[PDB]
Amino acid sequence: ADTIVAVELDTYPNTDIGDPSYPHIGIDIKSVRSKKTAKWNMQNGKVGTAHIIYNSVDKRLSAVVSYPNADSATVSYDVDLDNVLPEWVRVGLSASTGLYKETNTILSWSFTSKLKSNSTHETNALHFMFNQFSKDQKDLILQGDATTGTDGNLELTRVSSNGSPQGSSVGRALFYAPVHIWESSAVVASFEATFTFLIKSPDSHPADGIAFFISNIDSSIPSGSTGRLLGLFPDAN
Amino acid sequence: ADTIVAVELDTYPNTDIGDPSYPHIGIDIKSVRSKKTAKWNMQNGKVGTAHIIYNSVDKRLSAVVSYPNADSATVSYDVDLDNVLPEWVRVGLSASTGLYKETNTILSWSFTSKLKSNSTHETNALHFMFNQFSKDQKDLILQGDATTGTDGNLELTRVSSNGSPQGSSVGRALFYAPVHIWESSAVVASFEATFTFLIKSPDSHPADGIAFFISNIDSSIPSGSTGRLLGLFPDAN
Amino acid sequence: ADTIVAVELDTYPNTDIGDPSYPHIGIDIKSVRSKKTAKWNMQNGKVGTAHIIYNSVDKRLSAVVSYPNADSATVSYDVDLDNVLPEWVRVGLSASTGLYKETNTILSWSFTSKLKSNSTHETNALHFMFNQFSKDQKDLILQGDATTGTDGNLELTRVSSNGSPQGSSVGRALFYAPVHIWESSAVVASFEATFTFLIKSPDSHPADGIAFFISNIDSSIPSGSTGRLLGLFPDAN
Amino acid sequence: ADTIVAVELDTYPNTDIGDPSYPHIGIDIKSVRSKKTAKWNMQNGKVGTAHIIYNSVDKRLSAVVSYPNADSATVSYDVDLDNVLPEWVRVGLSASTGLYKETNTILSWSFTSKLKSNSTHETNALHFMFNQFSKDQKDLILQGDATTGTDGNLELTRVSSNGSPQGSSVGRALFYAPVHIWESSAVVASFEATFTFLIKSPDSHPADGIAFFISNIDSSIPSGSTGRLLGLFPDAN
Ligand SMILES: Cc1cc(=O)oc2cc(O[C@H]3O[C@H](CO)[C@@H](O)[C@H](O)[C@H]3O)ccc12
Ligand SMILES: Cc1cc(=O)oc2cc(O[C@H]3O[C@H](CO)[C@@H](O)[C@H](O)[C@H]3O)ccc12
Ligand SMILES: Cc1cc(=O)oc2cc(O[C@H]3O[C@H](CO)[C@@H](O)[C@H](O)[C@H]3O)ccc12
Ligand SMILES: Cc1cc(=O)oc2cc(O[C@H]3O[C@H](CO)[C@@H](O)[C@H](O)[C@H]3O)ccc12
Ligand SMILES: [Ca+2]
Ligand SMILES: [Ca+2]
Ligand SMILES: [Ca+2]
Ligand SMILES: [Ca+2]
Ligand SMILES: [Mn+2]
Ligand SMILES: [Mn+2]
Ligand SMILES: [Mn+2]
Ligand SMILES: [Mn+2]
Repeated sequence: ADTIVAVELDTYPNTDIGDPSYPHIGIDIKSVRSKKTAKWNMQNGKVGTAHIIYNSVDKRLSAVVSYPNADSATVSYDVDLDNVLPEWVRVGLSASTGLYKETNTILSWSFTSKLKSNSTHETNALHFMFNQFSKDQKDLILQGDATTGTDGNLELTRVSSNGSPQGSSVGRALFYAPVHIWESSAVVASFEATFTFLIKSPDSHPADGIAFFISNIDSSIPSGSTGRLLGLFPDAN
Repeated sequence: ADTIVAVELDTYPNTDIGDPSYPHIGIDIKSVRSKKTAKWNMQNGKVGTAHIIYNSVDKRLSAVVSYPNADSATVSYDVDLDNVLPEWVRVGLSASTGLYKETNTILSWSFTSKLKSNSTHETNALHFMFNQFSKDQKDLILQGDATTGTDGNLELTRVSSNGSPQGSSVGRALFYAPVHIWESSAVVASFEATFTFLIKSPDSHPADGIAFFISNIDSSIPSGSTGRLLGLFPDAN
Repeated sequence: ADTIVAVELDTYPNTDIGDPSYPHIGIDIKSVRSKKTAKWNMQNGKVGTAHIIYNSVDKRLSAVVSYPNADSATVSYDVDLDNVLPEWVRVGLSASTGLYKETNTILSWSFTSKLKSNSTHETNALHFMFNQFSKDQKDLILQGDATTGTDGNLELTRVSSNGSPQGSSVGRALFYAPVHIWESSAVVASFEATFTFLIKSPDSHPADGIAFFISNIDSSIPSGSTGRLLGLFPDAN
Repeated sequence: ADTIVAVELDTYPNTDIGDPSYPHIGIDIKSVRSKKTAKWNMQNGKVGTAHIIYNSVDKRLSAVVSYPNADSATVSYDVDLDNVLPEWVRVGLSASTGLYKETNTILSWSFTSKLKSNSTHETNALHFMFNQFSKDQKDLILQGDATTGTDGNLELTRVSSNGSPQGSSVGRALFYAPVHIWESSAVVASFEATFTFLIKSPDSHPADGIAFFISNIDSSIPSGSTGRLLGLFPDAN
C-alpha cells in the first residue's frame, strides 16, 4: 500500500480509533492512529496557519498551528524518516468530510526541501510557493473532489455554489514533481512546509480535518477513505 | 510543432543556416536562425557558466557566458514572451553532436521563476537547484542520449566509458514540473537560470553546442535534430 | 554632496522643476528633475505596491507601481550604475510633505542584492524582508520625522495621534548595513526591491511623495529638503 | 559583560577548564566550559564545513562539522534562547591562537534568520552570504587581528606573508547589522549558519579553535581572551 507520514489537523474526535475527545493536531506515521497528539483550539471561520519542519540532524518532526491573537498548538515526534519513507516521495495536502462537514480551503502553500551533501557546496534544493491558485494549475495533481480557482483558493473538498460544504467528500493535491526527501551522502537534510487554511462549518462538531502528507510517488486516495480516514489511510489500524 | 525559445551556446559555425563564422551565443525564437548573436571565445576543456535572465517589466531576454579569468560574452533581445510562449511550459537543457563532437557535460543547474500578481502579497514561485545529479534523478525527464550519475554530472550527449564524446548524438533534460511562465494578471513575471558546463573535444573543431530552452509541456526531440539543429528544431528554417 | 539614484512616486506636480501636470513615477539620477517619468493614477487611501529591479547585464533600471484591480504604471531608464554610484551604498525609503500633505505609510519592504563573480559558484548576496516594523527597529537608521511601531508600520512623515498627516515633514529609513552594489569582478550584479504603501490625504490634494533611493553610506537629509525635494536633494537643479 | 552563545571548534584540549582530551566541538552558553561536547576528528590542512541550526519550536541548538569523504561530528543542546539572549544581537566568527597556533581561515559564510509572526503572512527575514571576501568589506565589523582580502578569504587570526600562522593572536568578524533573533509575538523563530574553514598548522598540536557566536550588539574582544578563551570570554569560569 502507500507509505504515509502526515501531520493531521483533526477536527472531529473519533474515540474508537484513538482520537482524544477534542480537536487536535497529530503526527501519523503510517497509521491514522497518531503517534502523538496535542489539543487544538480550532476556530470556526478563521484563517489559520500551519508550519511543519524537519531536519535529519536531530530527527524530530514538529508542527505548530496558530491563529492571529491566539495561542498556538504544537506537537513533535522523534522519527528518522530514512527508515520510514522511500528516497523519492511526493508531498501534498489532504482533507475529508463524512457525516458532518466543513470547508477545507487552502489559501496558500509553500514548501522547501534541501539536501546538503558531504562535498563542500553540493546542495540540492526545491522550493515552491503558491499564494493564489489558478483554475488550471498544471503543477498540482488534484485527486478526489479537490478543485482550484474558486477565489484563487484550493478547495480540498466539495463546497456548493452558495459556499456550503458537503459531506462524504475527500480530495487531495500533490505537487507535480517528485521530491528527493533524503539521501545517503547528505550531511544535512531538511524540509519546511507552511499553509494557511479556512475551516468554516455550520455544524456543532465540524469534520473531519486537513492533513499535510508525504507519500510514495504514485499515492492515490484509498477507497472509502472519507470521513475519519482523512483521505490518507485505507483502514483504521 | 513545439514552440521553442532558447539561448544557444553554438560551438560549430554552420554558415548555410546563418551562423557567424565563429563560436557564438544566440537567442533563438522559434527558429535555429538566431534573432541575435554574439561572438563567444569558447575554451575547450574548461568549466564555464551561463546566466539567463528575463523580466516582464522591460521585456528583455539576456544571457552571459563566462570562464574564470576571462571575458564574458553577452547577448540580449527584446521579446515579450507573452506573445510567444504558452502560459505553461517546461524548461530544459539540450545538446547535440554531428559529424564532429564534444562532451556536453552539465555540472550544475538552477532555475527560479516568480509571478508577482496584481493582488498585493500574492506571489507564486518555483525554484530548483541541482549541484550534483543522481543515477536515478526522478525529477528530470531525460530524452535522447541524456544520462545522469556519471561523476554526479548530467551528460546531455553520449560519451564512451573512456570519456570520449560520440558524434550523431542528441539528448535533453527537462524539469519534471510544468512552470507557470506567465499570466494575464501578473504585474511582474520573471525567471533566472544558471548552469555550469564542461565542453571538450579532442578533434580540431568542437560541435555542436548546448542550449537552455523553454517549450510547450509535451516537447520532444524532433527527428533529425542531430548536429546543427541542437535537438530543438525539426528544420533549418 | 550625496550621490542619489531614486525611483520617485511623486504625488504633487511642481511644474517649475519639470514635473508633469499629474501624479507620476520617475527615475531620478542625481537630480530631482527626473530623467524619465510616467503617468501614475494614484489612488487615495488604497494600499499600493512598488517593484524596482535592476541588473548589470542589460543595465536598465525599471519600476512598476500597482493597486489591486487597477492598471500599473511603469517606467524604465538605461543607466550603468557602475558609473553613477560608489561600490558601497545604503538603500532606503524617503518621503515628505510641504504646504499640502498625505500619510507616507510603509506596510512592508524587502530588498535583495546579488553579485555573481567571474569565479564559478562565487556568489555574494544580501536579503532582508520586513512585513511588520517594531517600535525599536535596530536594523533601520531612521532620519527626520520617520518612526516605527504604529500598527507595525513605518511612518516616513509625521502623522498626528488621530491619524492626520502633517505638512512640512520629511523622514527617511535606511537599512543599517552597507550594500555592496557593484564590483569590477562580477559577471552579473543585480538588485530587486519591493514595498507596499498607503498614501492618504483628507485635503483631497496630496503632496509630496515617497521614493526608494540608493546613496553613499553616510547620506543624510539635505537641509531644507521638505516638499518638492522629497528629502533627497538639496536643490532643484 | 557580554552575553555569549557559541558553537566552538576547539582544537586544543585545555584539561584545566574542562576540555575533553581531544579536539571537539561544543555548545558554550555564557561560559567557555561547554554545556555539551563531541569528539571531532579535525583534519589538518583540509577544508571543513560547519552547519549550525536552531528553531524556537523544539528549542534545540545543533551543529555538524564535516570534511569530504569523512564522518561528521554532531552536537546538540536543548536551550531556549529567549531566556539567554537579548531580542537584538549580532552574529559573528571568532578565533584565537596561544602558545601553539594554526591558520583560522574562513572561505565562506552564510546566515539566515526568520521570525514567523502570529499574524498570517507576517514574516521578517535576514540573509547574507559571502563566498569571497573583499579587501574593504564594509558590511563586516573586524576586531582584533581579523583581516579580509588574502585570496578573498577572511583570516580571523594573524598569518605571516609566507603563510605561517602566529601565536598569541585573536580576531573576530561580526555582521554589521543587528539581527532580531526573537520576539514574543513570533510563532516560529529560527536561524541557520554555514561556514567553510581551513585550519592548517605547522606543528602537530594546533590551537586554539574557531567559534560561531551570537552576542549583544556592542560585543568586543575581552581583555586577555587569547588562546583557550577563543576571543569570547574574559575568564575560564
Ligand atoms: C454517535 C454519533 C453521534 C453523532 O451525532 O454523529 C456521529 C458520527 C459518526 O461518524 C461519522 O461522522 C464522522 C464525522 O464526519 C466521521 O468521522 C465518520 O467517518 C462517520 O462515520 C459516528 C458516531 C456519531
Ligand atoms: C564544410 C565542412 C567541412 C567539414 O569538414 O565537415 C563539415 C560538416 C558539416 O555538417 C555536419 O557536421 C556539423 C558539425 O557536427 C553539423 O552541424 C551538421 O549538422 C552536420 O551535417 C558541414 C560542413 C562541413
Ligand atoms: C500659496 C500657494 C498656492 C498654491 O496653489 O500652491 C502652492 C504651492 C506651494 O509649494 C509648497 O508646497 C508644495 C506641495 O506641498 C511643495 O511641492 C513645494 O515645495 C512647497 O513650496 C507653496 C504655496 C502655494
Ligand atoms: C606544554 C606547555 C608548557 C608551558 O610551559 O606552558 C604551556 C601553556 C599552554 O597554554 C597556552 O597555550 C595554549 C595553546 O595555545 C592555550 O590554550 C592557552 O590559553 C595558553 O595559556 C599550553 C601548553 C604549555
Ligand atoms: Ca478524527
Ligand atoms: Ca552551429
Ligand atoms: Ca513633485
Ligand atoms: Ca581548548
Ligand atoms: Mn486524530
Ligand atoms: Mn548558431
Ligand atoms: Mn516628479
Ligand atoms: Mn572546549
